[PDB]
Amino acid sequence: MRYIDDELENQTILITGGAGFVGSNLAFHFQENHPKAKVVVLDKFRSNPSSLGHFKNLIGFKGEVIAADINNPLDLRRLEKLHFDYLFHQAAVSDTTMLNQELVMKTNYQAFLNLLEIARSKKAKVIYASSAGVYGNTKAPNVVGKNESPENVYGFSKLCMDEFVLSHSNDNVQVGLRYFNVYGPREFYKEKTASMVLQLALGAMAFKEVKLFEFGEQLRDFVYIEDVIQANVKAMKAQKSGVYNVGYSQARSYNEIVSILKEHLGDFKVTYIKKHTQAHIEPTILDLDYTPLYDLESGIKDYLPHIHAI
Amino acid sequence: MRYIDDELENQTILITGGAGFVGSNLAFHFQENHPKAKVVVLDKFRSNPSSLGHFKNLIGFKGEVIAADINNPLDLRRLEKLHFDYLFHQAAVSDTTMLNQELVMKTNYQAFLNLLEIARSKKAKVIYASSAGVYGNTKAPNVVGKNESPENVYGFSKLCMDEFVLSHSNDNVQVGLRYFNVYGPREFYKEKTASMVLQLALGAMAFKEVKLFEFGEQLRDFVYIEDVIQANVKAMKAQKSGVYNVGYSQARSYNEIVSILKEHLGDFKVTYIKQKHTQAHIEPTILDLDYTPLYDLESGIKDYLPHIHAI
Amino acid sequence: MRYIDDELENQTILITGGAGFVGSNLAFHFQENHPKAKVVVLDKFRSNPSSLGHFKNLIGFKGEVIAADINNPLDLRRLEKLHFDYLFHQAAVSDTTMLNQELVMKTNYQAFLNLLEIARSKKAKVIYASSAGVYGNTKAPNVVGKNESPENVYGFSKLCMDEFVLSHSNDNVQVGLRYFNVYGPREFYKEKTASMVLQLALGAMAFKEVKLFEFGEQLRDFVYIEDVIQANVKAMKAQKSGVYNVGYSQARSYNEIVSILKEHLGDFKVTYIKKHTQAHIEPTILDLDYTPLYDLESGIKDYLPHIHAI
Amino acid sequence: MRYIDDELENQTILITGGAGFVGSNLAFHFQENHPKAKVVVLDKFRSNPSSLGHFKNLIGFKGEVIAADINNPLDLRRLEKLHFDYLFHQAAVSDTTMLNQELVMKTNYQAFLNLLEIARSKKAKVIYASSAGVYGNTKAPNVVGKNESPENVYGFSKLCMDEFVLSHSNDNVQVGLRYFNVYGPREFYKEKTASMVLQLALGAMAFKEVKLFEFGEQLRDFVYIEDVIQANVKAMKAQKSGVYNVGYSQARSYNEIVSILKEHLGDFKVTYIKNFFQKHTQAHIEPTILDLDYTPLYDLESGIKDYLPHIHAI
Amino acid sequence: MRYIDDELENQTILITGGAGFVGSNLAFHFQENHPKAKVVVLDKFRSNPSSLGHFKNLIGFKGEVIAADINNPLDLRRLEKLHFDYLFHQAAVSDTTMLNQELVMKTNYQAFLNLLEIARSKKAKVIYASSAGVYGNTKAPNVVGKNESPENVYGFSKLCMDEFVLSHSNDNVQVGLRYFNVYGPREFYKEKTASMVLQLALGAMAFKEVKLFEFGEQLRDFVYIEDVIQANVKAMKAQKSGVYNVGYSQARSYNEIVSILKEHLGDFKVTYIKKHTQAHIEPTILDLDYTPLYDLESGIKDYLPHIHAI
Ligand SMILES: NC(=O)c1ccc[n+]([C@@H]2O[C@H](COP(=O)([O-])OP(=O)(O)OC[C@H]3O[C@@H](n4cnc5c(N)ncnc54)[C@H](O)[C@@H]3O)[C@@H](O)[C@H]2O)c1
Ligand SMILES: NC(=O)c1ccc[n+]([C@@H]2O[C@H](COP(=O)([O-])OP(=O)(O)OC[C@H]3O[C@@H](n4cnc5c(N)ncnc54)[C@H](O)[C@@H]3O)[C@@H](O)[C@H]2O)c1
Ligand SMILES: NC(=O)c1ccc[n+]([C@@H]2O[C@H](COP(=O)([O-])OP(=O)(O)OC[C@H]3O[C@@H](n4cnc5c(N)ncnc54)[C@H](O)[C@@H]3O)[C@@H](O)[C@H]2O)c1
Ligand SMILES: NC(=O)c1ccc[n+]([C@@H]2O[C@H](COP(=O)([O-])OP(=O)(O)OC[C@H]3O[C@@H](n4cnc5c(N)ncnc54)[C@H](O)[C@@H]3O)[C@@H](O)[C@H]2O)c1
Ligand SMILES: NC(=O)c1ccc[n+]([C@@H]2O[C@H](COP(=O)([O-])OP(=O)(O)OC[C@H]3O[C@@H](n4cnc5c(N)ncnc54)[C@H](O)[C@@H]3O)[C@@H](O)[C@H]2O)c1
Repeated sequence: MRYIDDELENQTILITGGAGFVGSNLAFHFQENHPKAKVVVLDKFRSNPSSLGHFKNLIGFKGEVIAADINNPLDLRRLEKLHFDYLFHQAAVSDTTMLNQELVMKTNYQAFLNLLEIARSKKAKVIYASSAGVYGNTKAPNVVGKNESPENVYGFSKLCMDEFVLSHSNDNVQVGLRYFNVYGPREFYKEKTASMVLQLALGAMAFKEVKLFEFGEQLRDFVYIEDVIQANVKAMKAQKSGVYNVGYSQARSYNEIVSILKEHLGDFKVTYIKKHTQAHIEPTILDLDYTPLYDLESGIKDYLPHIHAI
Repeated sequence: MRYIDDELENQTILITGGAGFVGSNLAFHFQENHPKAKVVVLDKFRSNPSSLGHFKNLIGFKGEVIAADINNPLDLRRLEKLHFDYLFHQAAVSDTTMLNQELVMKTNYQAFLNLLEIARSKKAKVIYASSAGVYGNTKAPNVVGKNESPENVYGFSKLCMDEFVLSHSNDNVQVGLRYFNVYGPREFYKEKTASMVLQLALGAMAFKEVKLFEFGEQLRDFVYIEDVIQANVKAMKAQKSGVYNVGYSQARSYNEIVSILKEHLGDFKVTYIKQKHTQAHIEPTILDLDYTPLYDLESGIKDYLPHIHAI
Repeated sequence: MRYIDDELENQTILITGGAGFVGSNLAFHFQENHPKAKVVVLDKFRSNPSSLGHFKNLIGFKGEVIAADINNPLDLRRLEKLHFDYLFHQAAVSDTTMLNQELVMKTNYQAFLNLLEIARSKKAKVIYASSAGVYGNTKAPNVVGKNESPENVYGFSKLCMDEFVLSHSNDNVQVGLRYFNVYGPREFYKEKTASMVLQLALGAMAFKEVKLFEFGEQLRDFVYIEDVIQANVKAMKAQKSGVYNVGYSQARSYNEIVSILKEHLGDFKVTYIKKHTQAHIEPTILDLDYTPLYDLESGIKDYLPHIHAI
Repeated sequence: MRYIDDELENQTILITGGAGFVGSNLAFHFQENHPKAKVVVLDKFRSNPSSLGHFKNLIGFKGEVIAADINNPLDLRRLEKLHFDYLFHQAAVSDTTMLNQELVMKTNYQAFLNLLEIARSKKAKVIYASSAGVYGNTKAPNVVGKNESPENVYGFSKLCMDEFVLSHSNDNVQVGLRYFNVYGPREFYKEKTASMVLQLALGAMAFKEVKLFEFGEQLRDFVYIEDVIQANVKAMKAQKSGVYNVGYSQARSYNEIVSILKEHLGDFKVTYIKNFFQKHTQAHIEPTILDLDYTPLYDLESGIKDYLPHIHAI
Repeated sequence: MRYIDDELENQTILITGGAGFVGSNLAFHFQENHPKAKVVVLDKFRSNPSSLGHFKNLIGFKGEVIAADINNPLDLRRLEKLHFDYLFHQAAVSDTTMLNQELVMKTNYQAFLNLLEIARSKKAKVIYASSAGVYGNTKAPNVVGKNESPENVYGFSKLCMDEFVLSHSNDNVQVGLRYFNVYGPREFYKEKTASMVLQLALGAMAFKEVKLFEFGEQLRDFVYIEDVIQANVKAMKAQKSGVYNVGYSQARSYNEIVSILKEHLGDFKVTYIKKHTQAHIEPTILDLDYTPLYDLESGIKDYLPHIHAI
């Protein structure tokens, strides 16, 4: 479903982290909705921890690929040969093994700045993925510009990306997107770091039993992969730089998932064991015409068929 | 046997992966059939897993060699000094130890793109080896453009090669060749990844007994190394880019091998042990490259068998 | 609190080791006190030993970051793209794991010389951190120019920094600052190498018991992080190169800390187990208008609230 | 003993693998016989397998050395600063640990091509060491151009060197020399890969007993290090590229060594051992004589005789 | 004590291996005797085997340092930025762990040639350290040009240095100095490879007992560090290239040390356990005006006070 009535006729779209969850979904959206645009996906491609990209997420991709590591000078230098009109920077490190603090900064921030430089020279608009992690454990709703107190390097690295584009808001049109607990197709290969809806839904379908921490009633703003996609494409029409929250702007408990899940998968065991996010989405709507569809229900509904692929 | 009535008189032919199975066979074909052409073979040469090229496969080669690693910038930069008219890209990674996903892509795809760039600048026609692996476990017959759902990185990497040349069909004349279970001389050093005909034929000749999975009646389109060669040389007359299936277009069971094998090696034990089906849709290849495979599993096993006797 | 009535309006301030103790504190001072100045922090960012920088020390930073390793030619080359007016070189190696002698010299001295070269070309004033370690075990008070007999590589490396700027006092305005046992907020992540006031105060607050070597009456010139900050900002108005001692110029025993500590945290155990520094601060005062506030008391007082964050 | 009546007065001679057996002997020959020529020896210098070069082989060398690895771009780039008139490429890998196939090709062939390129640009004549290994187990006599079927990478790599210069016979004057079982002074440090005459003569002198495979009557064309030297110096007057066999052109059994050896060292034990397993080499030397004026002296006898005094250095 | 009545007023002196024994002593000589000259010391600085340089040997150095590895292209390339008038090449590998043959050649010879190239371009006179090791076990006296049959790589590498400068005697003024068993202050950190006078004198002062091989009456030409220094400074006035022996030209047995030692430290045990060098110094005297003072006696005498620093 087109999110902008632009043909993107002779445009070249570069998606880094294209073998990953959002990157691959995004690449497919353009493939199906703007068949005239050139979609080129770039990715390191699963190093095994570290990069959890996977060719399985690109199974029906008819565009082109670039096997590259954004930290590799040679690869970046070669990337300058490519003429692209847009850059959707989705490539980053898996929080799973985010051990070393210096390395998370290298690939999540340092590498980013370099892509910014290349995009600016090519006067290609930039749309990048930030994170709701920039807020750390602060009071919800989470508003951009307020209480961004990361609790881990990964969250901090993302904050640095934003603090940078904000400081350089006129170097080029650069739009940061802070995602909040995204779920949907193609997140399976993120392994243990795949969404809880994917986690729960799978435990239910498998062991017919599902584990969940202390009452699992903690609230997270779950945004469906489709709305995240809408955000990226809407963002490419931005005539000014900025960083926006991108969630459904409605928090839901892990229990409500289990619930909406039972309402589909029937009943299952709810074994326990012994933070609050909600996207303030106003400016996003205001600036990007963003308008999320898919609440946890519409989301879990649309996603569930794929989850059945067992 | 000439597959094109061209002399290839002052042409320089570059064959990457020339120390490997098809590359070495190909190099010899040109050597014997187009003696006027300059055949230059390039290869990393067996690193031990990884590259399974082997000088034994070039024992009677009178042309020239280039010891190089296609992933090595210095080697590639040095390769630009060479003026070649054709590039047969056969160099790739052994599915045997295809462990790391990032590395398969580096050498099978990234390295490929760079060769593409060099060939284009030198305006040298490109003929490269793809794989039937791009189809994964989909319904046979396998048609280019349909149901290409790789199941492993190796298959995917090959698909990326094709998806690229198709997107750049006018940058230069680039012809991809999707091989299906190739067998024939010089595949011995591929070790455990050598064709089943070579595997079975050897077990029979040795232990007089042969193992084989669940009834071994699964069908594979076995194409003899000679037809693969025909495909490459026919492909060098292509005036347009494209990717083609290259098999015999006739599936055969592992049992039919055992059969055609007993019909030669006499009888032997058929021990078993406890979901794919390939068959090349070859129409476009015929149509575009004048490809016409000879050698059915019988003619193939027949012609191959004498060499297999070298024990 | 402004330490100079300069607006620093369109100035760019580069702080290396900005993710560390003094660097992060310094970056915040400029942020809060000279909001018009551009504060750019650079750091390797904790490699795990080695670099003990930590994003936690930059939690409220609104300026920009540079993920870089001063020993990396590529990073340094990229750094030349940045136009900065001042360089506060705080980046150095953690004495904790200062094992290899060659490596301490590389990052503490060799890397320093290169920054000197870059700053000189950019005609940017240089203010760097030296150490009271240059004096080794010599008679106190410790006077710059006298009895600088390092006892370890780290101390020596710092000495080389000074012996160099002194030899090149006219290449650019380069000011070295020899710190003496600094304490205060944001030194927690220095782990085992964090100040004794932080060490003792934590043992007291936790185990209600505190260990301390042979009578712990050995004297150290403890200087509060705030005075160190005063020193750096005062130093940026220097019109001539030089190296200065920066302490409170008043030695205090580890017992006096325990004392001033009990006077706050109540009583606690003083278990034992079986060098003398005092900054000669005259020239510093004379040349930089340096005037330390915060004695061990005012220091421990102001610091203690933060230490309570447990 | 001069092998050419040329003074080589202001010539610079570059010998790669100069810390090795033939390279070091060669460097000494020029030192003693053409004292006006500049002899510069280049070598990696024993990495420990791999490179078995050793400073002991250059003990009386008054010329100059270049510590370099021919596979190292930086070293090769620095080598271009040197102006040399001749290049004697003796540097190669020890068959002893020739494990990895890719690596033998890198240093024995790839590295060679680059030296060829540098020599060509400097218009310096090239004389390189090939091997009788290019023939593998084929019928003797071994003739250049016929039955070159290597059995190992090392032999293949050498063949590639030749197939290349032959394809590029006019790029510069490049002369390949296929050595057959060379023996003589300065091969001791090749360890286990030192000639059988050195091996046997040492076992005899030590344990007074000598081991030897299946009857040890298999024939090898043993060429004395001195004739190899004659070949290189004669080769530097070649006005055309080419690859030549360089042996004595007369095969001898390992027993004849033991024999010529007893005739000197007195008697000793001759213990055998068993474990198709056949090879037979004999250099067809005609073209070499024809083109290089090569004329080998030293039969196994004259060879073992002249060599034996040095072997006594125990 | 000045060894040349030249002021060396605006000269820049580069000493490699400056953190080592002779290099550090040399650097101090110029510091004290030619205060007008710029003394810059370069060293890798103890990697732990390998490089046994140590900052302790530069404790009172007021000149400048360069942390560099002569085998590192980047460091050598950076070194070209420095304008120096003289190069005293003292840096080399410790015979102690001289295991790999290829590596000794790399740093002792290959790295040397590169320094030769840089010095030649800068038209800076070169004075380098060779060794009496070039003679191996040949008949004494040891004459330059005769019987140089090294027995180890280290000795050979040194020989190559000389055979090179001799072949290139007109490329620049390059003077090689073949030292013979040098002893004196600042050799302590050479550990087990420190002079026998230092070894014996320490065993005597400590365990009051001293070990010594087969009768310890083997003769070595022991030259005091001060005469070695005289040789280097006299060498910098050479107007022609050449390689010279630099010893006292008088062999002495290890027993004579024990003797001259007892004559000072009183008596001690002489426990045993089960080559001959003598520098032919004529050409050195003739060409460099070299005239050694300090026989084993004057040497042991002058050195002994320092050895007392225990
Ligand atoms: N819950 C969420 O999914 C969520 C929340 C907040 C922010 N984000 C951000 O959205 C973006 C995409 O996340 P995702 O869900 O797709 O994760 P993902 O791991 O599925 O996709 C990211 C891709 O980056 C690739 N990559 C990693 N290192 C690379 C390198 N050095 N060079 C090239 N490619 C490299 C990985 O292989 C992977 O394919 C990120 O920037 C991520 O931090 C996601
Ligand atoms: N059954 C088959 O034979 C079959 C089936 C499908 C596809 N293919 C394709 O055919 C082509 C060749 O197959 P093959 O049977 O010759 O396999 P092979 O193992 O012989 O590979 C050919 C050569 O590639 C060389 N090589 C690998 N990496 C290299 C590198 N980085 N640099 C230089 N050389 C390198 C190896 O040394 C080997 O000599 C490939 O593109 C392969 O994917 C073959
Ligand atoms: N804290 C004291 O009392 C004291 C005493 C004497 C001297 N000093 C000196 O003051 C300066 C700052 O000390 P600190 O208390 O901030 O120590 P710190 O270790 O907390 O901070 C130093 C920062 O430098 C960073 N760094 C290290 N190597 C780097 C590299 N290669 N590239 C980029 N960044 C790198 C570290 O990660 C850290 O963030 C140093 O030069 C230190 O030696 C401090
Ligand atoms: N019987 C024989 O001795 C025989 C027979 C046939 C061919 N050959 C050939 O003769 C030539 C010399 O043989 P050799 O007897 O001197 O053996 P050798 O062991 O002495 O090897 C010669 C030298 O090559 C040097 N070298 C190896 N790799 C190097 C590198 N990367 N860079 C620089 N130097 C390197 C070795 O260190 C050694 O000094 C070769 O080309 C060899 O293959 C010898
Ligand atoms: N001291 C003696 O008895 C004696 C005798 C004969 C020759 N020599 C020669 O005199 C010179 C100095 O000897 P020394 O007694 O001072 O030994 P030393 O080890 O004290 O001095 C050598 C210096 O070279 C430095 N160095 C080593 N490798 C380096 C590298 N890669 N880059 C930069 N610096 C490096 C070491 O750190 C050390 O500081 C040498 O050339 C040595 O071989 C000394």
